[PDB]
Amino acid sequence: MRIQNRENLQLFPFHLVTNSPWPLTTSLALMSLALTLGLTMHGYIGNHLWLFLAISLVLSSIFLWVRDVVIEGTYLGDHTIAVRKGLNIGFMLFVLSEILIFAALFWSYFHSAMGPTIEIGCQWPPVGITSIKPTELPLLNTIILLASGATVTWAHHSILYKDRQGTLVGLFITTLLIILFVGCQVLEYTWATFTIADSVFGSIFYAGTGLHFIHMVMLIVMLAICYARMYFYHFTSNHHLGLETTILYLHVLDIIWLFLYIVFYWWGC
Amino acid sequence: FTTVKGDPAKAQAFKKHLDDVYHHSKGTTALWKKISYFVALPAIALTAVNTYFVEAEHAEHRAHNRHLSDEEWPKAYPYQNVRRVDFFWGDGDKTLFWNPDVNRHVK
Amino acid sequence: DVPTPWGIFFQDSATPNMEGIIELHNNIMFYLVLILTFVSYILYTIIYNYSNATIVHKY
Amino acid sequence: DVGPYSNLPFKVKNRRVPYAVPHFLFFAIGMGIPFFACYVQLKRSGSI
Amino acid sequence: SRKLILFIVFLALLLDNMLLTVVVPIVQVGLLFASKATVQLITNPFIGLLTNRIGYPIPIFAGFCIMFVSTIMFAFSSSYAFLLIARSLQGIGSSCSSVAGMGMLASVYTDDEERGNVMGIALGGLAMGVLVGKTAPFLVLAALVLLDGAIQLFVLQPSRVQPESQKGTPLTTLLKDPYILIAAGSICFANMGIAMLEPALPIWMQLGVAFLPASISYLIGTNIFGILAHKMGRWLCALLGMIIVGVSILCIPFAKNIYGLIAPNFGVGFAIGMVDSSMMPIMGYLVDLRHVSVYGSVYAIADVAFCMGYAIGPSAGGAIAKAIGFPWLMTIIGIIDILFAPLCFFLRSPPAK
Amino acid sequence: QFKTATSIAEVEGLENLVGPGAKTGTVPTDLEQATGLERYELLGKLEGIEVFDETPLEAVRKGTMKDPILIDSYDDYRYVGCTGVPADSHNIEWLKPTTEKNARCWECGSVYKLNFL
Amino acid sequence: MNYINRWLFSTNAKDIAVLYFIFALFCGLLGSIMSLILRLELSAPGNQILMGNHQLFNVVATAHAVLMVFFLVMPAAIGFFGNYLLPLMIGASDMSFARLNNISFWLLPPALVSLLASALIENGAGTGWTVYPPLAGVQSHSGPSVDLAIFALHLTSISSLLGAINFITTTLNMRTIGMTMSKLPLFVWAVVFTSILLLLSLPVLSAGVTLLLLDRNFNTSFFEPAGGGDPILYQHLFWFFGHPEVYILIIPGFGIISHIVSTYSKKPVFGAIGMVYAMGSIGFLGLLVWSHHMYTVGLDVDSRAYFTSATMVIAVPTGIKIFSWLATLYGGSIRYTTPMLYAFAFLFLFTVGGLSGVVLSNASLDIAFHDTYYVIGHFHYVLSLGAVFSLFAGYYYWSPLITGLYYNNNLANIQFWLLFIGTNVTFFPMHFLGLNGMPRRIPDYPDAFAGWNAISSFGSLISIISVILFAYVIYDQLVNGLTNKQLSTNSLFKNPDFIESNIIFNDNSIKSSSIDFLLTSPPLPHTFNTPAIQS
Amino acid sequence: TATEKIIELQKFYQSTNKPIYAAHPRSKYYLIPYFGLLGVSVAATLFYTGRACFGIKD
Amino acid sequence: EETYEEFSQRYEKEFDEAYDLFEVQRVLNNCFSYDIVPSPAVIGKALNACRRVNDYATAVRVFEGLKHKVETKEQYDAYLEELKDVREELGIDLKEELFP
Ligand code: HEA
Ligand code: HEA
Ligand SMILES: [Cu+2]
Ligand SMILES: [Zn+2]
Repeated sequence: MRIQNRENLQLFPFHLVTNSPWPLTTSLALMSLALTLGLTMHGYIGNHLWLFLAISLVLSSIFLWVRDVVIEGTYLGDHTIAVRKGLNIGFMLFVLSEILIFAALFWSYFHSAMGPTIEIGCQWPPVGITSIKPTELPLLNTIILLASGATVTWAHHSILYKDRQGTLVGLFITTLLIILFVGCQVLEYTWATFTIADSVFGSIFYAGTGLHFIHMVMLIVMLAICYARMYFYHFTSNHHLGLETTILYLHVLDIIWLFLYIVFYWWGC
Repeated sequence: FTTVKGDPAKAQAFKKHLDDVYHHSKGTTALWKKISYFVALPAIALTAVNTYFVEAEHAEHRAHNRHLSDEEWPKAYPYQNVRRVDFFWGDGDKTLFWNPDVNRHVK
Repeated sequence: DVPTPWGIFFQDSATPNMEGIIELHNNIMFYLVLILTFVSYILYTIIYNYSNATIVHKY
Repeated sequence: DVGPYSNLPFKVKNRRVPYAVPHFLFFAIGMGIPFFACYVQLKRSGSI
Repeated sequence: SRKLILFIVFLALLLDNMLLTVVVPIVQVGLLFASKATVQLITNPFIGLLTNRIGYPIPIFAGFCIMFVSTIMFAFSSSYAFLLIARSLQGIGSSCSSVAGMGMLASVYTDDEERGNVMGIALGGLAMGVLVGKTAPFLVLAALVLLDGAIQLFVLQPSRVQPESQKGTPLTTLLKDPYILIAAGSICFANMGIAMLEPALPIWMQLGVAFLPASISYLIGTNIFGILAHKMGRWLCALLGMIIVGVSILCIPFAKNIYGLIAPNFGVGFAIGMVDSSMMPIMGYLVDLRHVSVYGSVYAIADVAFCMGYAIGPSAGGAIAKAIGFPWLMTIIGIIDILFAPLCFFLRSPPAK
Repeated sequence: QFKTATSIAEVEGLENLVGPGAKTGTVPTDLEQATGLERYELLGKLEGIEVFDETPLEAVRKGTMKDPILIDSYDDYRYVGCTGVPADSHNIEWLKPTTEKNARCWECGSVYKLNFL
Repeated sequence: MNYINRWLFSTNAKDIAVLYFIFALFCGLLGSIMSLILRLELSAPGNQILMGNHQLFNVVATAHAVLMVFFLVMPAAIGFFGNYLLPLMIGASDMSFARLNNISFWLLPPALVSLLASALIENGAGTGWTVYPPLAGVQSHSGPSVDLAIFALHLTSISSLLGAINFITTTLNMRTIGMTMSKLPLFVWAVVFTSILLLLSLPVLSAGVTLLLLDRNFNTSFFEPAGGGDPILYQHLFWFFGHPEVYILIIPGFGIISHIVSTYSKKPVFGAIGMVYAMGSIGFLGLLVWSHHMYTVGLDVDSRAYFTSATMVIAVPTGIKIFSWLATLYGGSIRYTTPMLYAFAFLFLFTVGGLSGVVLSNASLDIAFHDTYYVIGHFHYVLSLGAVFSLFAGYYYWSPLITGLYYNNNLANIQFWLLFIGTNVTFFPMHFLGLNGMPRRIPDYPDAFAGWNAISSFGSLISIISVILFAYVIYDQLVNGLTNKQLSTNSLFKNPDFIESNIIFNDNSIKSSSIDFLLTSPPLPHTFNTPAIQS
Repeated sequence: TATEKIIELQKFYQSTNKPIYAAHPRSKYYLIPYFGLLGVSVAATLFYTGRACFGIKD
Repeated sequence: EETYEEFSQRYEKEFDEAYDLFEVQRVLNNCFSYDIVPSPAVIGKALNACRRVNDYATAVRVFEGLKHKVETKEQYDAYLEELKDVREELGIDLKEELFP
């Protein structure tokens, strides 16, 4: 603190955010989304182009937050060692919360799998519902996920050895190795024999493997913004926190898929 | 006041931890390329070639399950097509993903 | 049986299970009355003795 | 301008309409809304 | 009814690992740390013969009382000889409780599919003691549960000595069988590595966060793979478990930081859970296929194979760490654990008798 | 926006901390791309100078009014928490020394003076 | 434009707490008028104010539950006292994620609109607070009412999760120079231990509510027993949220009481480490018990015995806190100011309302008390007399420091005595009505239950008068509040000692154990330029 | 000039005298449609929640 | 853990080194905050300490605190028949002789 011209710079390593308008606009978009989804499902509106505006405005509101998160870190230069630790602790406490939604859905499976009622004749997958064979396309998705978990390790170990062509190629291969998962799993939802309304079995199978679908669109977006921000020279060899959060998010989804494949697809009796 | 001098023992500690990231990431970078080009690509290739034949032989047992009459479709149990609230998109007897070639609702 | 107008306590029993319920409740109320009386006496001592006092035992 | 009437969202002194009207109307609305709701749902269901 | 036995066995295993592992917050140190495991190893085969004579419920509560009086003698003991005696009685109580409880879960739950699920729930108490403030709430919760157990077992219905209707096979006849020994060796060689890793980890390298991921993964692994092991075959689960234990053990020498141990430790604990809940029901299956159904001595053999690792672990591990070092020790135990895994395929269909 | 620093002796504000540029086809280094309060820590830690101190209060000697403990601040006030001369005897008592008055800690008695830098 | 960038587009943590207070006052007024509507109908036998409508009685009860579990106690105890005091106690400038604080405020006014619009478009939402599956389907409530009411429990959940992550992330790495995490004050520990339960409880509620929505409108049949489901599953997926929730409402109260007991009785708290360990034990043992709300659904005989054992254990850590508060108040000097009156009225009534919880914990005794007014009398002695009293004590403690304007002492004392008398008249004959056998959620009752219902309708009219007097106390605080500091010596934070002279006391006035009461009193916008020092 | 405009835009976002979200000469294209369509999305859910309280359906 | 004969030496040493009125009142305030009453030797040092700093009201208020610390009345009059040559030399008057 006894450096000579110390008064001209901030005396504590924490970020004082400037005034931003986006919290109000996110809430005003969620107001419209909640009321429009509550109303269109019981009449009262009819036209289905207000719900789509509500979802589009929500997603643009998150994108407009993340712009001001990027400019405050690569241009203004206010991300010290403490603020990075705070961001890492923060992201870990959202990954932990997004795991515990799947715990309730797994417990909604074992409360019916072990002990089925009398209305269904006591049997899993019940009579008249042909399940999905796990020696078909649900193998291809698993091997594509295990390969995508291996390709990003070649991308995080090429930004530390200062090789640029070798970070762009790996991220490109991973981005095409998550689009194929969505394309395969939308083909496994059009060639099925049972819907969301055909049992308690068809209702919990499309509600634990449908949240995963929404969670893996987010990796395609987060990897596009990690390829595009590396192409335009924003990443240094020691200060990159966009890659570290996308790597921790991918591996949790791989481990979750390896528990959605032994409990949902293989174990039926 | 007198300026604080810099300890030259905490200076080499920072400059060693930045040159030992360049080192220890020379063999791992070439290893994880070979784990991604020799035991990751033939796996996807073999399983894609297998599943193409497997699920293209099943693509000709579903093209004939469309001109079947309503009296030859498999019998419908209870709990089978729960329509107790009509869906708000289009007709009320169709979900998001709905092909007529595999699925039907017999009245 | 029928409810009574200004009731304070349970209705009358016709089953051994309800008599066991009444006996267990009357067993628990003993210890709860003892604990409430102990706490109330300690607050009474605190109000009567140590209100606006010159000496503070702060150690 | 830091002082004892600086952190509040509403102005209290040196004001055209005196503060009693905005203080009273807040509580009047707060204790008048759930009677309006009961009035509407009573009149929609026949009873007076 | 039948679930209160599961509660009693869960609390018995919890108190087993709590009084074993948690001694420091609540060479001489090598002999004193291993005083419990060797005396448990010696007195385990006697209780298997005793439960055939006097019955199941009495040794459990005798072991609870012996454990309580030995802990309260250990509370105010200063001399070395009395401390050694106190920990010896602590071990001999904890040897009665676990063996008789596991035998009585084997006796009551006769159906094969339910036995794996219930023992998968019951083995989860071996990590809550490792994870475990004031601890006086939890002791009185345990005292209330055992009061319920004593009320149902000894008060409402009278209990005599009542020896069993059938006479079991002796211990040597069980030891002549290859299947029971080769099933026990899987648990022994799986637990040997995690037994030896604990003393050498302060040598190589706060303390609780290194051991926490294994305790997190163990409960999830045992409670999931107790149920799903019936359809998949238990031999395949044992083979995959030994493979993952070996790979995660070799993953440790490449790690060069404290935070890099979190990911392999999960790959330890879940894997050893899938070793346990797969292989401990199937021993009780084998006696129902080849021998006469008395489950005491077989789970005595299983507890012997469990406690051999904790008996032999630190005393040999310190000598090997002084001799060669940590990474070659981890390498040799990992190659041993991988090499054992091919021969667990032999338990697919044993010959009936 | 102006001349770039090389050591923290030539840093008179946020106007001296932009730096040179990276080259086309190279993963950039932190000495080639950093602007704000991040580069100031970087130029401190490659010499040995800790810009953001984390050293607690002096708990060696007491405080007399003739010889008081000097607490350094860039303001006219600084909050000082006393907890004892053997460093945990006194409980936690907070004090505000000022350039016109010294705090004196009603239980143990140490006097604190403010040094304005 | 400066109005917008400072009270609508905000970053400062202390300027959102005042908005939380203004919102909480409104949402605690609305529910209290809704409770007065209920208690004026349950007065004498017959159909008095609502003419024949048994709808618009259940709607009023549901909306009185939601507006004061979710919209009054949590915004006051998290927004007004957590956002304001925790950075000043730990010594930080602002929170770690300020924009998340702004969104955690602004998600609540869209949650009020949907709940108020869940009672005008239709018959309404008379499902109770616990929105049970087979009643809240499409055969009894067929309209946009239940759907818009379970969308008001999503936005509040998002706000609470985003606030809890901010509270945990701030206290880990934004402390001053000389504070480890063993010298923290007790209020910070209370906020941390409620923020961990907010992480570990809310996903289960969100999952259960979303599956109820999918059962209502996308014909999925999770909880319908004609397709292979059970309603009882929802009860599990509700009550795993339900019992953490009721400690979330009470743990931030406890720490507040500790500060008052540490202040106006001039002694430190007896055994602080025991107190933080007791709060940790209470927080941990609120997750391993949830099924004592469901003893009559048809469980096993070996499962009731576990949940009677695991419920009575929670009495052991709470007794440590109560007896430590008595040991703190024992030796020292006590002056009876208006925070310590509410402090003294909290140590007795929480005990009375909590000793009834041991009677209800037994599965044998719950057969006589389930869905009966004994439960209502149990939880009103702890909610209305344990949490609201802590809120009033915290307001009367910290409002001169935040605002800079003092209040009349006499009117505050009259308000306290009116609250005490009216609330003790209201909720005590509910025990007698419960023991005689009056069920819950009934508008009309047999003629035997008349007389006590005449007495419990009298205390509510006493309590509303106390609320109006509280409004006048706030008005007398804001206008001419600079001249209300020489009327009484209550304005002094601590009294002169026996040997301490007045001339010495005027030079050295404030003696404290936290950073709070040494600030200038309007707190500055940027309150720490140079860091604070702790030895 | 080159792809390293990083050493050029860091002298612009510092010393700007405008807020960060409206500093570049491109933020018009993002901020005009967003605030334009938000005032229609909010004004449509305050017309259909007041029309619906009076019982009118579509 | 502290005994009578260590209390009555440590507070004598603390009273024989105060330099201002703040310090005399500080040591006097935490001397009457234990379970041990002060010895007649400690109070005899406190009046000389109040004499060095030249204050009169503190030398009166010491004798008023003894009436509250001491359990009975006989012990209070046993304190006042031994602290008498200290009072009549310095000149300190009690509160009940001034009637203020
Ligand atoms: C407000 C928060 C709150 C609090 C603090 C508590 C406290 C407790 N509650 Fe909970 N409870 C609720 C929230 C809360 N509860 C609510 C809202 C309901 C109504 C349900 C609804 O309809 O949704 C409810 C109802 C309820 C029931 C009845 C459920 C039913 O209707 O059948 C039960 C019974 O098991 C229970 C359990 C307990 C217990 C044992 C405590 C204990 O923690 C009480 C502890 C207090 C003490 C014990 C004082 C300590 C004093 C001592 C000196 C210790 C002395 C030691 C002995 C007594 C041995 N609660
Ligand atoms: C949040 C806790 C809470 C509070 C505060 C209250 C307040 C009151 N409640 Fe209770 N009540 C519940 C908990 C609570 N209640 C719940 C959960 C239900 C629903 C049960 C069900 O749905 O099954 C219920 C329902 C309920 C009913 C309906 C019972 C039923 O229909 O089966 C009744 C009727 O007698 C009743 C009684 C009262 C009364 C007379 C008050 C009065 O006290 C109201 C007067 C209010 C005040 C005295 C406090 C005013 C507060 C402020 C203005 C202070 C603001 C704070 C700051 C300034 C910091 N309540
Ligand atoms: Cu409860
Ligand atoms: Zn001090």
